[PDB]
Amino acid sequence: LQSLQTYVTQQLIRAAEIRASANLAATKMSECVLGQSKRVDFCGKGYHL
Amino acid sequence: VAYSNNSIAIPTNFTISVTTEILPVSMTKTSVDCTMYICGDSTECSNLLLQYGSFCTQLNRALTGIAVEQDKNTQEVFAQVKQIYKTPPIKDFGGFNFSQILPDPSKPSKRSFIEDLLFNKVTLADAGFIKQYGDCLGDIAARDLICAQKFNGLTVLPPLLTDEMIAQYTSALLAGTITSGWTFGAGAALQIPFAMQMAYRFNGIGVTQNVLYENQKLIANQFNSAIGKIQDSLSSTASALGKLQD
Amino acid sequence: KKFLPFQQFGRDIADTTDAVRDPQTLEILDITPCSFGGVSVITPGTNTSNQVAVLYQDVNCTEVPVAIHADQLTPTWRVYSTGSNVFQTRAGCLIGAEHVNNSYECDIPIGAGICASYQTSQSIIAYTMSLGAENSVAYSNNSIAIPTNFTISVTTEILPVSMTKTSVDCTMYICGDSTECSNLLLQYGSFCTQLNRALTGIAVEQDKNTQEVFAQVKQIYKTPPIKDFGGFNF
Amino acid sequence: MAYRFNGIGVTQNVLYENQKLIANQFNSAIGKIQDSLSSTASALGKLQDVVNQNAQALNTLVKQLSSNFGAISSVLNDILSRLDPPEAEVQIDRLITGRLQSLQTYVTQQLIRAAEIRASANLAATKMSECVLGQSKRVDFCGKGYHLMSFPQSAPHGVVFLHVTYVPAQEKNFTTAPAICHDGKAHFPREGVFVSNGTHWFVTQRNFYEPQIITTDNTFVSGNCDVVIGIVNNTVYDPLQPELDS
Amino acid sequence: GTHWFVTQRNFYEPQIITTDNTFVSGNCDVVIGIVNNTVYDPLQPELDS
Ligand SMILES: *[C@@H]1O[C@H](CO)[C@@H](O)[C@H](O)[C@H]1NC(C)=O
Ligand SMILES: *[C@@H]1O[C@H](CO)[C@@H](O)[C@H](O)[C@H]1NC(C)=O
Ligand SMILES: *[C@@H]1O[C@H](CO)[C@@H](O)[C@H](O)[C@H]1NC(C)=O
Ligand SMILES: *[C@@H]1O[C@H](CO)[C@@H](O)[C@H](O)[C@H]1NC(C)=O
Ligand SMILES: *[C@@H]1O[C@H](CO)[C@@H](O)[C@H](O)[C@H]1NC(C)=O
Ligand SMILES: *[C@@H]1O[C@H](CO)[C@@H](O)[C@H](O)[C@H]1NC(C)=O
Repeated sequence: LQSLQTYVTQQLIRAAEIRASANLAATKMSECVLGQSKRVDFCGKGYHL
Repeated sequence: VAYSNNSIAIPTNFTISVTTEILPVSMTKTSVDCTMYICGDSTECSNLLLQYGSFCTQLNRALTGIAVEQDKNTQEVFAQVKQIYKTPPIKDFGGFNFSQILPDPSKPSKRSFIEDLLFNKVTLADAGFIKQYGDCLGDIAARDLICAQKFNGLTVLPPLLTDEMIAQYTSALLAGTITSGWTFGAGAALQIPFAMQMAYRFNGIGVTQNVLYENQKLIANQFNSAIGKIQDSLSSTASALGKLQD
Repeated sequence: KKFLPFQQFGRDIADTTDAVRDPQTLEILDITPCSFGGVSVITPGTNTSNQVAVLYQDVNCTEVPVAIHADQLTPTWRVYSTGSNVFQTRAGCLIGAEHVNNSYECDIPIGAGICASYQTSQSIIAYTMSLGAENSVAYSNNSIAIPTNFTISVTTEILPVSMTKTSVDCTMYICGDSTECSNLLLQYGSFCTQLNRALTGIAVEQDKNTQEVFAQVKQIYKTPPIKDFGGFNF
Repeated sequence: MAYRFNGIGVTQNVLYENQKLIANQFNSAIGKIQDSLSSTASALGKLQDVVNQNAQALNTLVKQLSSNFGAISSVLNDILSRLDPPEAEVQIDRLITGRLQSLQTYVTQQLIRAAEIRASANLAATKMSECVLGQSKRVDFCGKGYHLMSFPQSAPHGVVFLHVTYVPAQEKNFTTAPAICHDGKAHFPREGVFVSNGTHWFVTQRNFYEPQIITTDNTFVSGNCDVVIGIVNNTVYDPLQPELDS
Repeated sequence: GTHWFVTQRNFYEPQIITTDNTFVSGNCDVVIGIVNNTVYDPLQPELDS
């Protein structure tokens, strides 16, 4: 039970990190793919097209 | 920097550059049978575990919530547009060549060449439980292979979205970006020549469109060279996909 | 497996026996457990209906009565282990679901593109999901499309801000009003201090979350008495 | 509203010529939102997870006291009234370890849930500081479509945003050219798109149809007209030429 | 070093300084580092009657 609890807690932390990464990826999709972003160094490096 | 109160530097040319960014989306959806993992159908062990309470139900609920959250992340990162746009049969986008990124109709899988390289790069060669669980699906020639609970109840759930529909969504996004620009994201798709889209995206960064209309051939050649360089770098032995491998 | 001579049994990484040798004929065997507990059920709401369909996870439809030993169970378990509406997919075996060739929006997700919904003679149907409406763009190198009208639309977005501020007394929850038990609790250290401090930090963070969201401005602006907004009605 | 229309590339004369239509469309959209919210829709489920998960975790915390964790009884007073401290302490510490481990598990899950709320609250504060306090050029951040304004509303354990967006409709096909060659010189549009109905050439803005006569005020000249791919020969009207009679 | 020109900030596109691409605001003495130069007027190269 201690081993399973450790595994579940580590999986929860990793899932939170994956959630943050997926939210960042969805934001990058919605900005750079569906339009042009004026934010510097958000979509690649330099002036984004 | 040669700084002064009356000196400025103005570029005389430019270089179109294509870079690669890799971001993780989802993880492996794993479900654990707590009672099976604790013991192998021992009724005395089950009776002793029932004295502890609702630990196994809580862990199963947490794992189910994790899997549902992974599916929600994939759906919210890929199903941005509900209109599945198709690529035009004739491709004359001002000399720009998108053959490396467009889907290939010559294969049952709708993945592109670059997508095929990405799929071939990431592998489960030296993995442990995941590769052993996936090998049971390649061992279907032998009957009576109950590999679902063979590893003490540790199961791997298949994703809600498979690779084919994800590739279809990416192809639809590429078609909407090429044919409609940024208009299809806000609302209904508006067809537009690719030169107009390049001109207005040049205008969005403070560059007049006559630069594009005078150097379109050079811009297309530089873009094709950058696409070829990206393809050659991805096809090389460099481990550029280490983020998903982690 | 080439069993060199007196090496008799085997085990995996988790020390469970996977190979064994018969002590009489000296033949070699392989071992695969057979319990199964991973069942899934797709059902609508009880306030709506009472029909129920069950998914058998990662097992073939031809091996259901052997893995679960259905013939030794109730006939209601038998009729849900063998029936007319039996379907096999990548996710596993579905019994009771009505497979159709149509495609709709996903209602109850199963896996590998399989979704179920309640359809009218009401029954639970199973179908492959539809990504969306099929669309094509009439692309050309000299043709453009310009909109002639527009529609103002209002969309609703909901985001959580705060969370219920809970506070737990560690000494009370472990054992109430017992001095002997409280004496034994001090032998475990400052575990109660850590839990009280962690929950206090959560409650402060919840108040910070409400403060940092709703107090972007520091002046309370009163609404004007007249509503002359050019036809806009707020 | 005229300035916010100017923020998405629409000229302010379009809003003033259709102010009554915009106000009627906005009031109908508010009533449609009000009628949809007043119905039996379950769109408030995002706030419902916070309430239900807290209620489930609190009930699981209470129900964990019923477990004996291998002791004689789950009641502390039963052990204290039946046993003596020379032999009661071997039964108490099993209940101590079981209940403390449940308290460790609950607080750990609360900390993970608090971090999830922290990410959502930071996103809500970012949306409030951008959509409400100004106009955002970012795509699909303040709702789907071209964002104009937003209205925040209070909610139990959350906030509700009412994004007012701009969605074009009633598309029409047109024939376009990148530039116009008039006297051997290429004329490019200053802001809009060169369009034609097949008989006459007009210039209109990108996000709305409003044809205008091609003049020197709305066009600029850059280089010869031999290097532009797809150029169309057409005349350019001079607003100064009829006034030269003196 | 010989003649003055006006160009955009991201590309070298020298042009003749006219009244269309410029505007007038204030006198010469307030601006620090002003340079005396002529400005072409496209209204009257020869446009007289
Ligand atoms: C399930 O049964 C089908 C047909 O009998 C067979 O082709 C397939 O390999 C079986 N799957 C497994 C995992 O045994
Ligand atoms: C045990 O006896 C059986 C029956 O005669 C025989 O077939 C088998 O070979 C014997 N095994 C050994 C190890 O002698
Ligand atoms: C429950 O069912 C009743 C009718 O039996 C219906 O009026 C009601 O709206 C239903 N509730 C929900 C939440 O669907
Ligand atoms: C569904 O498609 C299969 C072939 O994929 C066909 O055999 C079957 O008759 C179809 N059923 C219906 C109801 O169209
Ligand atoms: C557009 O493509 C067609 C081929 O379908 C070609 O004949 C025509 O010249 C092209 N026009 C321009 C302006 O590139
Ligand atoms: C610019 O710097 C030079 C070098 O120090 C100096 O001589 C000149 O006066 C400066 N210009 C102004 C306007 O101060």
